[PDB]
Amino acid sequence: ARVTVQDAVEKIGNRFDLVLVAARRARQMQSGGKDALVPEENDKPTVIALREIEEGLITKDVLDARERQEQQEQEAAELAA
Amino acid sequence: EFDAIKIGLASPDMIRSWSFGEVKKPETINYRTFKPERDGLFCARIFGPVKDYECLCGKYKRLKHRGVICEKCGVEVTQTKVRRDRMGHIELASPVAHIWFLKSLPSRIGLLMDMPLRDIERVLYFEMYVVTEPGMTDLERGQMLTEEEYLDRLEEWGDEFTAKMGAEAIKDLLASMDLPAEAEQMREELDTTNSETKRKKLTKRLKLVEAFVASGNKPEWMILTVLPVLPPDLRPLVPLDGGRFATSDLNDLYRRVINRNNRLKRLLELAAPDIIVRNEKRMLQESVDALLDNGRRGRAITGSNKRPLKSLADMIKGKQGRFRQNLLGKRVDYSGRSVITVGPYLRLHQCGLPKKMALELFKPFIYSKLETRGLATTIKAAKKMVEREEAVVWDILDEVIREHPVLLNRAPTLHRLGIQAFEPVLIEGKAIQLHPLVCAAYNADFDGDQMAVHVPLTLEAQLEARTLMMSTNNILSPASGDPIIVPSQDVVLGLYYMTREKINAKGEGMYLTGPAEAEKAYRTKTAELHARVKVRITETIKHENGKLTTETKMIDTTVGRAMLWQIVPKGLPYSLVNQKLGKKQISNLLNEAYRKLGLKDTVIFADQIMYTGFAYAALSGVSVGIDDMVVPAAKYTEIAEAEEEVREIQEQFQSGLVTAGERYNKVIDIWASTNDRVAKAMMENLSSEQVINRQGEQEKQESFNSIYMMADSGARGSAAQIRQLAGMRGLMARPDGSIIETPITANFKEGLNVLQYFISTHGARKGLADTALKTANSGYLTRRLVDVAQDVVVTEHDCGTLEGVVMTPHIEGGDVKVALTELALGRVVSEDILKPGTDEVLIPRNTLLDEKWCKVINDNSVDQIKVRSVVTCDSDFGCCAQCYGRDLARGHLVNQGEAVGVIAAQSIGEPGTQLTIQAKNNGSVKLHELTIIDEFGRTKEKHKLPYLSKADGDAVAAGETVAGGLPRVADLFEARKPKEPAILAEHSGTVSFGKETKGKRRLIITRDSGDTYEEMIPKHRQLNVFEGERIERGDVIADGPESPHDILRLRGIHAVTTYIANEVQEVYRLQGVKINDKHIETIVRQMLRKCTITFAGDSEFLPGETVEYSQVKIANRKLVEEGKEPARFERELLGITKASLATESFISAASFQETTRVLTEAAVSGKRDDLRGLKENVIVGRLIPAGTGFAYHQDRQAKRAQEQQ
DNA sequence: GCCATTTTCGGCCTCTGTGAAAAACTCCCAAAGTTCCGCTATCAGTTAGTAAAATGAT
DNA sequence: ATCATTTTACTAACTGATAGCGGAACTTTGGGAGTAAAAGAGTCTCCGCGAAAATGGC
Ligand SMILES: [Mg+2]
Ligand SMILES: [Zn+2]
Ligand SMILES: [Zn+2]
Repeated sequence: ARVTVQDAVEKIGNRFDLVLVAARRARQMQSGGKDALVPEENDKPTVIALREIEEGLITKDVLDARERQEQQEQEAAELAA
Repeated sequence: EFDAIKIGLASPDMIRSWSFGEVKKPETINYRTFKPERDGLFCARIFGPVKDYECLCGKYKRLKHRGVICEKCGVEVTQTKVRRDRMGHIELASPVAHIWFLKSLPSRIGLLMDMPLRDIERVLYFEMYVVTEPGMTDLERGQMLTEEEYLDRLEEWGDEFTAKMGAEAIKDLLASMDLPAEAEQMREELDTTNSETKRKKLTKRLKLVEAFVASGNKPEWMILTVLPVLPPDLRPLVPLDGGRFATSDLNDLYRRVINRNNRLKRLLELAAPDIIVRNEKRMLQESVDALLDNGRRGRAITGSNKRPLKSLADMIKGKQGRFRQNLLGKRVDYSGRSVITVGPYLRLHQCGLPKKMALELFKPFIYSKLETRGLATTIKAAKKMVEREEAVVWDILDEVIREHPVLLNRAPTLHRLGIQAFEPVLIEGKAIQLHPLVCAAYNADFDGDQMAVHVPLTLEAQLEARTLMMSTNNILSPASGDPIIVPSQDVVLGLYYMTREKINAKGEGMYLTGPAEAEKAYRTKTAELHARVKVRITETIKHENGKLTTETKMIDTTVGRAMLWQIVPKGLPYSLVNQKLGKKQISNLLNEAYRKLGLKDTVIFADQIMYTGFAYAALSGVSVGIDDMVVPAAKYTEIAEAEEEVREIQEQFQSGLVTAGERYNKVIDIWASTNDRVAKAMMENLSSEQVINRQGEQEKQESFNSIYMMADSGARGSAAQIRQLAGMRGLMARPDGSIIETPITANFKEGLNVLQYFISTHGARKGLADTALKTANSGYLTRRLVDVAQDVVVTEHDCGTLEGVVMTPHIEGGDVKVALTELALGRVVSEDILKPGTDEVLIPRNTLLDEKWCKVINDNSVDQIKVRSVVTCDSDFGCCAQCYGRDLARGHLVNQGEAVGVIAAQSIGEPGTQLTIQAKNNGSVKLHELTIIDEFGRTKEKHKLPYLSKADGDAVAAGETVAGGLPRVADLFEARKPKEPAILAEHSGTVSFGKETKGKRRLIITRDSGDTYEEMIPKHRQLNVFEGERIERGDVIADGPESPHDILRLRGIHAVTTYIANEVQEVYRLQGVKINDKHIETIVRQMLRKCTITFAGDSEFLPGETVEYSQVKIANRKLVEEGKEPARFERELLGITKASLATESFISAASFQETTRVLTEAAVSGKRDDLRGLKENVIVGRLIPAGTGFAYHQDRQAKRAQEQQ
């Protein structure tokens, strides 16, 4: 559980960009099979994403980087087929 | 999917392309089978089947025959929803003029054909002819002929000429017009014209003609030949309970049109007499006009309710129209509403929600979790378990709402604080439990108030509620930056009572180790809450640089003050708690906690303060009694003295020494003086008491009276209400406003008689009615401000501009009204703040002025600074972060995508309901006006200089004698012209008298180049100018109220901005309302959005044309880059309504008001809506280009350009 | 440039059916509608029979 | 691993029923033409609103 989204906005800088990044991370953890990088502690995906952003593990850079990584890996795998 | 909305005229071919068939009969449904009739207003062959994947026959009744047209009926086998999209058309026997393009002033048909509206109506109303083809005749196109004259010239010339009647004549004249030829002829005429009225007339006509040529529309399309027919499901005829049918008035209007058209066709088939045919054509035109816009042409057609039928224009326009009732505001699912109670145990982010209410709201989530864990196999089983209310369902609900934010909203939502996000806590009951500290935000009291609740569904919405809309984030007022969660009532009373000081209390003089020992002494009944003790306090200061210094020292205080210090977070001085704590003191404590520690510490501190205040207000036992209202013994003596001298002056009046008016004035004066004296005596008797101290003497102590404590603490009450309770009610006013001579010499403790109560009701009713009407006035003003400022969004970070506005302390006499620190708090510096008399750059450029730099400026004693402003911003669209500054609701620099215009409008409009020469300092004297400047260099006195003891620069010692709100704000924001405006000096030169022309006077002025400029002035004007004096531009000639347009024209943007801001802030500060000036400057910038071109240049702009300033700026930049002559403009000041209605987007203008004019202008011009503002995206259901949608919209624009490459 | 007539505006929630009057018969013909009967397609229920695969015993 | 038997897969036939489609006849409904003393200008009531601005007319 968490309240007072301060640390997250300090790490990000803009509340709207933080909201977008946390939404992407929560969608990855909920709809997709991605696992949390922090102990869940019986928390919803939005709270887990916010905690990850506060810890500095998740930023826009990381998300875009690993998304491009997955596209590259999938392209290489389809080439392998 | 779509990027723009294109409007324009509809061609008959286009209308036929829309239509799926022709409606030939007025039949709607059979009276027995209740089935649609063929070729009717509800035909299934034209508009679609009434049952899904069925035909009227019933032969094709399943999905395998999808898309197959039945041979017996013709009904396509498809879904019924196509009846909401499929359109029809009626082939009119005779053309009919469109009412919007004929009677919406200015008449576009008359403007295009250069004929008056009366003549065109006379042709349309079948009264007199008009010539269409003159031929080889002296007759001219468009000239009007009476029937007799028509017969004469028909016998004269015969078939050489053609003259007609009706809309056919107008369409044969509009189609014969050559738009390029008319444009060239009118261009030539305007080139060789001199009259201003003619210039305006043909410039308007030229604008219309050029718009028609550019748009591609044809003028003859303004006369309808094919009439489109709305889908039946948008004008439904559905059965009610009991066999009754509900129908729309559009059905009646369409039936009338069809009947009259069929009658016209039958009459033309019978070779009817002409008169009957003309009557039928008039009736057809009237029916079409009533269908399009009822009541505009003449008497409104009424049905069987004796009430006018509702037309399409009424359906799309008005407060009850589609734009304002269904597009800008909607009824939503996943919502509820309940009465609100007070939860004193809740945290700031928690709200109490009923279990049943949450069960109904969160039902799909409960289904999802009931299937996920296998408790219910399918959704029907989950629905059954939810309906049966099992315990596992309650556990599932508790797990669902654990971290799911919920939205709480209270009507009216004056500002954005009226909707907030909380974490629900399930409670047993039916009433929503609300945290007390948010009540001031909600303007909510627990006397029957109801609040609505909304459930955000998607992850994005939940994170938006958690991050932006949570109550823990919204603790600063966006209007001023002051805290909004300040305690009130019981909390303030408890903190006041606990922090008071009593003389000779139990436990006085004791030495305590700290707050813990003070609490231990209090719980053991050793010492009272108000006992003076010495307490060892460990106090930590967090300095500006971050130094944390801990000092332990013994401080003289009270037990309650130490027990309250037990909850004060580390990093604050003990001087904040070492005093009696009223509302102001607690507000200061919370503000200091926010400014020095942050948000989490502030939230915890506020919760602890509320808990402690409630607990010790409960333990205080404060009660109101009849003995608490002590009426002073001097009141009766003062009343007797006043009555006696009233008798004396009445005797003086009988002697003729004074008149009736003087007697009235002095009676009112003495009654006011006696009321003041009685109030002072009562306050003195109520504020103090005599006690016995330790030594045995008598000591002076502040009174512990319950009413006095309530008033002094600021919880509830004031001096005036105590005066009414225990002193005098005072003089009251008559209904017209005059004050009655005899006042109410009785208070509420003794009780009023009948007459005094009647006089009191006289004013009470006035107050209630004034509140009722001013609420609507404030609502309308707020709506206008929002519609004029909704497009202001922070789009960039820095626009790289060197311009700015000058800021000095506001002086209205011998004392300052507002300090420079208050105005400069949160603004970005434009040019460096140099130290006075020194070239050191104390504050560099582009630095936010926070509390630290405000203290630095105050210590240095800097008088005048320059800061960036939204009005002076160089951004093409919206404003930049630096030109706006700190966002008051967050405390840091404003972020990208912030909708600052809506915040400004809400901040200005929310307090609308609350709205209705001797020197005194030592220093030198400077003349510009009279200014007195202290030795430190600050200007501390500003006074006017009518046309003196000391000269310029002479030092003056102290005491030397050198010798209604809300309407005002409405007119100020509307740029209203005063009835008797001040005559202003148009040009700089020497004044000279002239010929005193009969009626009104003329004056002349000689410029520096010798040119003589003439001025027209009325006779009754106390002139301030004299001949032989060179008056500067902007100098006042005739005294009076100043028109903002004149200030803008002759002084500039900064002057009008300062004027509007100063007047609005004076109105607000008279009532004690604190509103930041950047909001009023974000409104003023929106006012200054249009420019009239003075020099056309080579740009595609005509002289005398009002165009947007941003487009002219981009065009000038492009022309400068191309090395071509740029344009010259004169900025125009428009009111909020005219600026709102003059926007580039027509969707927002139509949604605001006057939909008919906006739609007509957009249709004739062929305007394009690019969906760049908030309202357009709200209406079309897309993300607004503000906040979390901003980046999204930005991305699309990039792709646009990249594809346009 | 100035009257003089139009035009458009007037806060946010919640409940909350309405309206009620008003004046023709008569004759002739064709088409839709109801009912009845016959033919035909389609299916559920049951049995019998024949040839072959699964399966148990040795 | 091989034989004998029950069950399985596949045809045919009869019973009984039911719904759907088409034709003949009858009643019901719906549209149309006609009516010959003479009768030969409407409503239809209201109008308990104010203030500001945008269009014609001179
Ligand atoms: Mg209330
Ligand atoms: Zn059919
Ligand atoms: Zn800027």
